[PDB]
Amino acid sequence: RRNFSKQASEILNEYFYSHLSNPYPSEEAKEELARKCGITVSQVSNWFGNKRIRYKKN
Amino acid sequence: FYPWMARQTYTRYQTLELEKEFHTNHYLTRRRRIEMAHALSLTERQIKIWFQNRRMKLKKEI
DNA sequence: ACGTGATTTATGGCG
DNA sequence: GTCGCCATAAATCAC
Repeated sequence: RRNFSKQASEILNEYFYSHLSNPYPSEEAKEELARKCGITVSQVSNWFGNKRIRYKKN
Repeated sequence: FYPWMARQTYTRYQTLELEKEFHTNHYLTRRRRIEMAHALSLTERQIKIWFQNRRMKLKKEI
């Protein structure tokens, strides 16, 4: 398992911090970032799931 | 400020037993779950949910 | 070891 | 009604 490309982590962070009042990317905006970042929509889901909870925990 | 801002792990034997069963059938009748439940010291609800998750896990292979 | 991506138990409510 | 799906929350697991 790898730790993501920086550009991919560039994108994910960008998104999350932008829409912070509702950090829940529409089901289609998931393929957008999954395409942008190169990862899977699944990995995007994991990311926001992880980011979201670890975010309140810090 | 934002609103959106604010579990037990099963044993090796329990998982194996659930995996086996799933391997025979993806869906479990209420009687079958009541059985399995007593068989593994888990609830009927826990068995139900374990199978719901296992299906969503298998589906995540499409 | 540890950070971070992934997986496992549980819930709610929608269809 | 009656039942599974499915997006998430949280806790763990594990490269």
